Amino acid sequence: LVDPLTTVREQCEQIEKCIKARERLELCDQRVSSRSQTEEDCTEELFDFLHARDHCVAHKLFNSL
Amino acid sequence: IWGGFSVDKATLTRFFAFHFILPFIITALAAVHLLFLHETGSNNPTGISSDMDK
Amino acid sequence: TSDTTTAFSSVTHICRDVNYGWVIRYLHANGASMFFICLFIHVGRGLYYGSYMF
Amino acid sequence: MTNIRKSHPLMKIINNAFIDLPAPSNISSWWNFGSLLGICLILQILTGLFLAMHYTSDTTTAFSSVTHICRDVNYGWVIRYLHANGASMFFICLFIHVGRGLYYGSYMFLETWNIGVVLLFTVMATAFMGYVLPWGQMSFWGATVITNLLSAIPYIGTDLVEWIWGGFSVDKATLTRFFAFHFILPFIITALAAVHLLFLHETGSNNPTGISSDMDKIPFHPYYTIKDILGALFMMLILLILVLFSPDLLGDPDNYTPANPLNTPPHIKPEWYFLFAYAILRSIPNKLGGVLALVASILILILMPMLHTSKQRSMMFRPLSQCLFWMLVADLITLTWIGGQPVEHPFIIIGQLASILYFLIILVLMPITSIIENNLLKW
Amino acid sequence: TLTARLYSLLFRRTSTFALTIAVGALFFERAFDQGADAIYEHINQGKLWKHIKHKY
Amino acid sequence: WLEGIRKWYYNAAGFNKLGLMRDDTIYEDDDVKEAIRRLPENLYNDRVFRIKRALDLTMRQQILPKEQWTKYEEDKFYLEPYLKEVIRERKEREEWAK
Amino acid sequence: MLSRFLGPRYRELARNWIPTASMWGAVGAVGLVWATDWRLILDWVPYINGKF
Amino acid sequence: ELHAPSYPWSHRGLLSSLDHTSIRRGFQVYKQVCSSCHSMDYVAYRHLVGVCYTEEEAKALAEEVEVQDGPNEDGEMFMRPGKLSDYFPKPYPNPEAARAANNGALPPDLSYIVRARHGGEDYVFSLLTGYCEPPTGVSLREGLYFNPYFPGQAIAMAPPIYNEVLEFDDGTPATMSQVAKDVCTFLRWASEPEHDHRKRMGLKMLMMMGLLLPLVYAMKRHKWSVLKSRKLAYRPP
Amino acid sequence: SHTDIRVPDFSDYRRAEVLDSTKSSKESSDAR
Amino acid sequence: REFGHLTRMRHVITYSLSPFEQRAFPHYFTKGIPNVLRRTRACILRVAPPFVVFYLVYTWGTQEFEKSKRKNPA
Ligand code: HEM
Ligand code: HEM
Ligand code: HEM
Repeated sequence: LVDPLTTVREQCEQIEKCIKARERLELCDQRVSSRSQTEEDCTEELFDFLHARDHCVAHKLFNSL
Repeated sequence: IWGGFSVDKATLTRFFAFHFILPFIITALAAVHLLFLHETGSNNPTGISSDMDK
Repeated sequence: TSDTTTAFSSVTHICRDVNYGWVIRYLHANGASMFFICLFIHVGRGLYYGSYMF
Repeated sequence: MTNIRKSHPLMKIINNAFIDLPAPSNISSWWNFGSLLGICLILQILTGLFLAMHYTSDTTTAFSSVTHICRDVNYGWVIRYLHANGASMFFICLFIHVGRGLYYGSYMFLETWNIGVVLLFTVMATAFMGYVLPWGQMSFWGATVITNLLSAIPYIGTDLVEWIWGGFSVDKATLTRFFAFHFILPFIITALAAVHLLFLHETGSNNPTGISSDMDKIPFHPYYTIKDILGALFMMLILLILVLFSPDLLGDPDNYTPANPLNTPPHIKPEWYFLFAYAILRSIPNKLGGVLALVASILILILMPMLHTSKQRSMMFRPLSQCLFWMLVADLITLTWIGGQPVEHPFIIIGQLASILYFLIILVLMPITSIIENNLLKW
Repeated sequence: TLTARLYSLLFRRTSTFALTIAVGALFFERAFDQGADAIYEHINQGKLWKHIKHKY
Repeated sequence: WLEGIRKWYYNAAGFNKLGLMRDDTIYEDDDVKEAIRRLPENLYNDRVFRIKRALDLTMRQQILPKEQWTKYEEDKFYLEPYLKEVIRERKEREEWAK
Repeated sequence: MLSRFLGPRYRELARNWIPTASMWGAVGAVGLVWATDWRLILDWVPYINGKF
Repeated sequence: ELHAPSYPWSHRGLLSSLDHTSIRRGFQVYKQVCSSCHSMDYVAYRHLVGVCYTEEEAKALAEEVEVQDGPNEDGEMFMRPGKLSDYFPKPYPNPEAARAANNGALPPDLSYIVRARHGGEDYVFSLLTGYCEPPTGVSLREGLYFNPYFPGQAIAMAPPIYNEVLEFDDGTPATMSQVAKDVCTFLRWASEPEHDHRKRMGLKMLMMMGLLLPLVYAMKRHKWSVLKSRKLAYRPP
Repeated sequence: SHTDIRVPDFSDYRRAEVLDSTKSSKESSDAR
Repeated sequence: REFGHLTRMRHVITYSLSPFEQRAFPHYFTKGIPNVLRRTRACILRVAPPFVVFYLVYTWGTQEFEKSKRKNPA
């Protein structure tokens, strides 16, 4: 049993807002992983990645339910 | 009035609320009572008009 | 508190715990009693001296 | 034989009040709010009575009793939300009425103006006190903050907060005393409103022009009853729109939560009609000075009759004063918005600057503008 | 002119005027309740416990 | 020079539209009502008619037509001498009181 | 107002009414101390400090 | 913080109402998912009847649970089958027991949860579908879980619902998103039972306001027709 | 003189029924 | 203060009409709309700018608060 949400989320992944958000998230990922002890936590650009993705999803998903 | 049932939770609350509101109505009605009393004056014990001894 | 489960306990707390609460409680009760005494005397006066002609 | 309308004492008073009372013909809608307030008073009081018929003031039952009213009581949710949005609409009408009084020089009726200030004080106290009654998280926590503000008063002040709280902090005693005072106060408001109407009826209302309208006066009953009916209907339109479509619009959702004194809410804020003076309180750093500024922000209305210096009572013919008045209105909106927001950058500086500009406009810009106004008109 | 005869027969007297209001209130409440309710379940067809109770 | 600003303000004031002279717009304090009582019959009658017409206009919210507006140069300060006399008498009485 | 109260006879009235108003102020202060039972003041006065 | 999106709920329309079949399914979710840890004491099985269940179904549902109440002749608290009078069962006897059971955290009362959080259903739904993996640089204490929507970015609740977490009585798939939607709309119904009525409350009034306003105003203008047409003339000697 | 005044024309406001100077208003009074 | 001795007025002639003989809405849109535009033009210049500056300061405060919440590259 696959979910409507996962496929809607995957289709919402490939829009340009989420593309730039994913690039910024990956940059922070490599930055924080490389540095041993830094309080810089990739929460905020993760939040923008969400804010793009969940809005894109909420515009479409309820029709699939 | 009695809330159905018996004298129970609702009855106590509504009785308290009415008990609180009513005396202000009594105050207003007492003001009206004096207002109606004043233009007639007052009845002295003899019952005669006392306009010559006010 | 007007709740049925705690109205009587609230009254006992008024008479037992609040500073000079018993004074207020019994003043209230006997003031109602005196209010009715004075009301009956007032109606007796009005009926007697013919004030009911107002 | 004589008219029962103007010979029977009660009917004579009613006739001279709002049947045959002369009124200016050019009275705009801005005066209708007055009657609206009275309506918004009665529509409140009656509803309150019904709420008081299913409310058990106690820290173990207040929230449960309010919930029982909302769900179980036949048409109880409508009464509850009617009450809340009616208080909000009452404050809307009060603010609009104060704005009208400022704009058209209605404060030249000094006695009516002072009685109105007293009524406004009593209404703020009643609403602040009433918001405690549901005993939500916001209710209790805001009450703690507002009452603790009185600790800043020198000497006696600390003892006062112990006196008002009925103990060491806001607890059941505070809740029940707030309930009792919330019951009694609106009738004091009614008596004060009767006195306010008496003072106004002695001299008569003021037309938007500001010139005396004694030459052109119309009877109150044939005209200014149905107009007030239309105004009250429009007010009901807005109020039932709020109640029936967005009930918890202005109210904070955090109220719909049992008052737990072990958890401070994310942001402690009063009502939208309280956020402006609370933001003024926030602006001043000193605690005692904060309370002084808070009380002065409303008490300054009494100074308005003295600060008037322009030879024209109203503002229809004083465009500079009109711009200043609208700047003041925008400043009050800014105060409300800032009070909503937390005390962070840049809200601190914006709130401070708008707080200064409030008093600066009321005390300085308006009188100096009035002097320039008189000078610009050969007089 | 229907309004002329309507006024002359049932509006001139205040007593018959009040009878008109009182009687017409019955049927206005009737018709308005029915029309508004019908509109309401027309907008919300199938989502109320009136169009699905037959299923349960 | 300043008279241009004065004329602009007179245009932007509003009571010129309503067919009101300047002295029709002044707040009626004790000095002012005493001065109004002191007015001659003709001036008082014109004043009351003007005020009544203005109140009618603002009741209907119809400004009076363009051509017969009170011009700046046609504005006469009829009340000013009486108000000055009233103020002078009041000031003299207050000086005597002091 | 400001100037209209600034006269010789007005300061004469002020001088005449200074005693009565000033000791009305003392009346009010004593009444306040009495009503509140102000221990800061009442301690010093004799025969009343015994109540504490 | 990251707030909730604006999901197009079936009841979000100005004069729309909740789907009662989804109310019933969400209530099943509440029974068989979170009724073991969360309490909804402010609602009772009586509220269920007429909006999501019939009288017989409500009676069977009530007797399926056991509630301990009443002192017997010996005074002991005896357990009896639940009835329509009883409110929803409370999974934990006292709140401190609940906190000590889970992690010290208290599962909030689900009765008013939707009306208490800024965002409404769109918040709670976003939370339930928002269970994510902690980002780089954020540590996780063993026992907590990461949810972007929760203030504090760390929730003390394990992922409640997922695929095939339940079996709906009707037969609709029990996938995680559908379960979240149904439970969220059920919680909206529980928080604001009058919702549907309120909408039916509004519509009539709106039509009523389309009828009283143009009339009364007209009447007012009618009564003003004398003044608005009044004409004056000055005739000095 | 008093005879030199006349009621200004209200034709901009009169209802359509009572608008002509040659119909008695009693006929349309009932309708209005 | 009641009808009968309010003030003194002379040589004023006033006319009106019955509410049952004239239209209740005499060209409600023919001159109503031009009147609305006239009053709007009269009051717009003195009403709007105080509200527009509030709009700008509200937007600036909100955006600056959001920016402040963002991290500042450290
Ligand atoms: C709420 C309680 C009442 C209050 C506060 C009240 C108040 C007063 C007062 C102050 C007076 C003037 C003093 C006097 O003449 O006695 C008075 C007179 C009067 N009251 Fe009352 N009254 C009350 C109840 C009643 C009752 C129950 C009646 C009888 C039905 C009544 C009938 C009268 C009459 C007839 C007078 C005139 C007495 C006279 O002048 O001889 N009142 N009232
Ligand atoms: C001056 C008019 C009044 C105002 C402004 C006012 C204000 C308020 C407010 C703001 C609340 C809180 C609403 C909420 O829960 O969100 C409230 C609650 C309450 N008021 Fe009043 N009130 C007024 C008159 C009255 C009167 C006259 C009574 C008594 C008859 C009353 C009884 C109550 C009760 C019992 C509550 C608790 C129920 C509730 O909170 O919903 N009110 N009031
Ligand atoms: C309890 C709420 C209030 C009620 C019921 C009330 C009642 C009224 C009413 C019915 C009027 C006549 C209509 C009008 O001019 O608007 C009026 C006039 C007035 N009120 Fe109030 N009022 C209240 C609050 C206030 C406040 C807060 C003030 C300001 C401090 C105030 C000052 C005035 C003034 C100055 C007038 C005269 C306005 C004029 O003549 O143009 N009132 N009041």
